[PDB]
Amino acid sequence: MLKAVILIGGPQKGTRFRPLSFEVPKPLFPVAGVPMIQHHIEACAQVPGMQEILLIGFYQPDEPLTQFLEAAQQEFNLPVRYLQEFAPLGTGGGLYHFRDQILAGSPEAFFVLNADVCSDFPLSAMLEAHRRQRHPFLLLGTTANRTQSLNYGCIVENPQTHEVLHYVEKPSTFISDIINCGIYLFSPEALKPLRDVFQRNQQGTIRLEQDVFSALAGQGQIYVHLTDGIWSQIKSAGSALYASRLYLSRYQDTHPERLAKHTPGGPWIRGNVYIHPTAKVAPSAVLGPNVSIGKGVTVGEGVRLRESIVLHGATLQEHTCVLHSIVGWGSTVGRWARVEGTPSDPNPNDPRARMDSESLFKDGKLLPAITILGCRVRIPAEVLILNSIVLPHKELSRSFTNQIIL
Amino acid sequence: MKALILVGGYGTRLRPLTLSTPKPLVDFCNKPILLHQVEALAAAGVDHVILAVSYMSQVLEKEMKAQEQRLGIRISMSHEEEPLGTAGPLALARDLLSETADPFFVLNSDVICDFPFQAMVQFHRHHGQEGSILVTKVEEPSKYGVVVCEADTGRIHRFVEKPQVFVSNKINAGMYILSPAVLQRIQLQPTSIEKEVFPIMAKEGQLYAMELQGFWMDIGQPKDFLTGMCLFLQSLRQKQPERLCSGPGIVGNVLVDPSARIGQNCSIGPNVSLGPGVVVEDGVCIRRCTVLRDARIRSHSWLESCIVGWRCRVGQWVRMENVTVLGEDVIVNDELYLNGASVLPHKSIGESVPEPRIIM
Ligand SMILES: Nc1nc2c(ncn2[C@@H]2O[C@H](COP(=O)(O)OP(=O)(O)O[C@H]3O[C@H](CO)[C@@H](O)[C@H](O)[C@@H]3O)[C@@H](O)[C@H]2O)c(=O)[nH]1
Ligand SMILES: Nc1nc2c(ncn2[C@@H]2O[C@H](COP(=O)(O)OP(=O)(O)O[C@H]3O[C@H](CO)[C@@H](O)[C@H](O)[C@@H]3O)[C@@H](O)[C@H]2O)c(=O)[nH]1
Repeated sequence: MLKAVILIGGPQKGTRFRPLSFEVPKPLFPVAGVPMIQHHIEACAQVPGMQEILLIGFYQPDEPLTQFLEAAQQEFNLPVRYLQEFAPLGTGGGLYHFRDQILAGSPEAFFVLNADVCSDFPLSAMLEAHRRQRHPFLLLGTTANRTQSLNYGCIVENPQTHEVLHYVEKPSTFISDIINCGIYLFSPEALKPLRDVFQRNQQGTIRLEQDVFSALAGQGQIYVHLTDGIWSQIKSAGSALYASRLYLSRYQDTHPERLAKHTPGGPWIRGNVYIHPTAKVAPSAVLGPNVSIGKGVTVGEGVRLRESIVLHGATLQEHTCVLHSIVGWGSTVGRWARVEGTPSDPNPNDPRARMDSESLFKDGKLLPAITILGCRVRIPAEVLILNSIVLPHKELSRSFTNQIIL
Repeated sequence: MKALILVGGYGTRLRPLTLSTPKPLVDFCNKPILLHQVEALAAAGVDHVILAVSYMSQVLEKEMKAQEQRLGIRISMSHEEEPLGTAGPLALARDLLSETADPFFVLNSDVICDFPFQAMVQFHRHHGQEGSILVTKVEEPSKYGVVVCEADTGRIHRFVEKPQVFVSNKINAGMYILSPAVLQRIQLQPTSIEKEVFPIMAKEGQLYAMELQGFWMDIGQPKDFLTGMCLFLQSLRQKQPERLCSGPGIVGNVLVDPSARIGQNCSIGPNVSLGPGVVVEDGVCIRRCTVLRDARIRSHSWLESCIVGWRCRVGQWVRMENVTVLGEDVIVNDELYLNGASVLPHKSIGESVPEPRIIM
């Protein structure tokens, strides 16, 4: 028997590099059509013997989150619960504080998943290696660039026995190329070392990477399982769009009924495009690669959508072009209006480039990135929005370029 | 009488448009700007107009000999082999118009305005002196030469060629009538008449001033070209309301050539001139823009205040603004955005130009 613990964040800890959504929680942000933690929940429900799924995080229980829990529980036939910390206790502090709720039932092992990662989730492969060796900590690891590795947590391992010999967390200097991917497997013995860390804090909040992993590294307690598949972190808006592209390319192997087919009678589709069933798209519209449409969206006659994400209830009128942009829910784009952004992306010459995320200001200059439209933003007719972040409930009247519109 | 149009050497102004053809050959409201001035000169009744060009162009010779027959007057073309400024044209034309002692016309080519030629010769006859200047009151005197205006008599107190003195807001209008006596005064060596002949002629007081009624605009430079077209369509609506196209999906003052086709469901905005043979597909909104001939604008595209060159193909979902100028045979790929980009001819465009630079 296994359960799985998903570490959804809190509202302050998100501190978005570009705010993908001002009004909905980050873990409920729809990446490639479904919410961000629904990918974790589905990949955990595929694993045999999964009894329960817990979400630990200090969001207050607004009705969107509880409504998502209502939907997911009856969708996957698993009990999905939300355990709220009383205060921000850090990455591993919330695991130790709720040890009675996780340990109840005596699971054989339990997964810990970061909410913000977008990955393959090879949980069965990690489970086979864990059933082979039964070691307390198992870490997913990926290969990264020498420059990009300073943003993640670097792992130096023994290559033969696959055991961590050294761990360091966002180092100033280059240490190793393998990076922690935020997916772990915890044996029930592994809540015993966490407790030890708690006593040293009395002489509350336990950071799992800095206090547990970076201290016990090399002592035979932490083992890394290397992996191959797709991995990205959903930190910013551009990385959310790139993660949505990764999931839409992954959908061909698992859910071919999710991607829109070519459909010569209906709207044109090139590349991988998710369209919701409730959304009504006009047949003259053509939707370019890596485009997600939400529920209740009325994409008009002649719209071009490329590399975008349209949240639920947005309406785009005739002849509009939307490139590299996140359209908030309920937002209206007038006719002949163009919403454009700049795809920072990842380097095409680098062998293992991991698409870094930057927090809105390079060196005191606003940098071009994905255009964000807030909820219920009315873009008027025949107007251009370029590289902009528009706050919610705002109706524009003129064209804006490289600006945060308050 | 006779009339001298100063064509002259090719200018740096309007350069991406006039790399293929000369500057007086570009279609301005389906007509070259040679044609508008020689039209109103044919209405004036001058039997001989003369163009002073500083480099020979065979396609220009082709076009002038073609229009030569239907216009009904003889056209002589005198060639400056090395540029003598603008005063030197009269010095080379001195042996070409010295046979008659009758005041002649001189026009700049790049001006477009209402042409008051019979009132011009009446003003020149009544004032009786050698040089008569046409002037106009405008917005900004900082681009042109400023004059001083009188009472009923109209004798110019002083001429200034260059701005920043701000003595009046009146400017030179670019068309004058000159006598045969002042053509003695100008030598054959290179100088410029507007700067150096008028400045000593204004001291005695022979120069007089007459002010234009409507819609003077220089069109040598492309944003001046666009505002001159937009100002031309107003007075063209008042003078000829039958030439301007009216439609159910058309707003404002639109002139469309009858060879041109326009798809349905598309909104042609105010002050738009479509050249002969353009193919505008459906769902294309064009405002304040002139599209030259043979240019195909594909569907779902937006264009405000630009100039589209000859035999050009604008892609789908293309947004252009800020007087972007396209040359002859320019290809714009789909879903691009051009803002302020003057494009050289025969060049495909594969990247967005959001910031106003000239492209190769
Ligand atoms: N319950 C709770 N959860 C939290 C808290 N703080 C963060 N989390 C969640 O824990 C996950 C990681 O938290 P971060 O502290 O922001 O880590 P990071 O800078 O994003 O980097 C971590 O993940 C990378 C891959 O995503 C790893 O490469 C890196 O080693 C590190 O573990 C995120 O989903 C965040 O929402 C908290 O105080 N309480
Ligand atoms: N024959 C000949 N004609 C020339 C030459 N250079 C220019 N011209 C003609 O002279 C006219 C004026 O050319 P510009 O160089 O653009 O003059 P400007 O800076 O605009 O100033 C002149 O025109 C203004 C109105 O447009 C006037 O306001 C100002 O006083 C001045 O006369 C143009 O139509 C050009 O064809 C030349 O070398 N030879």
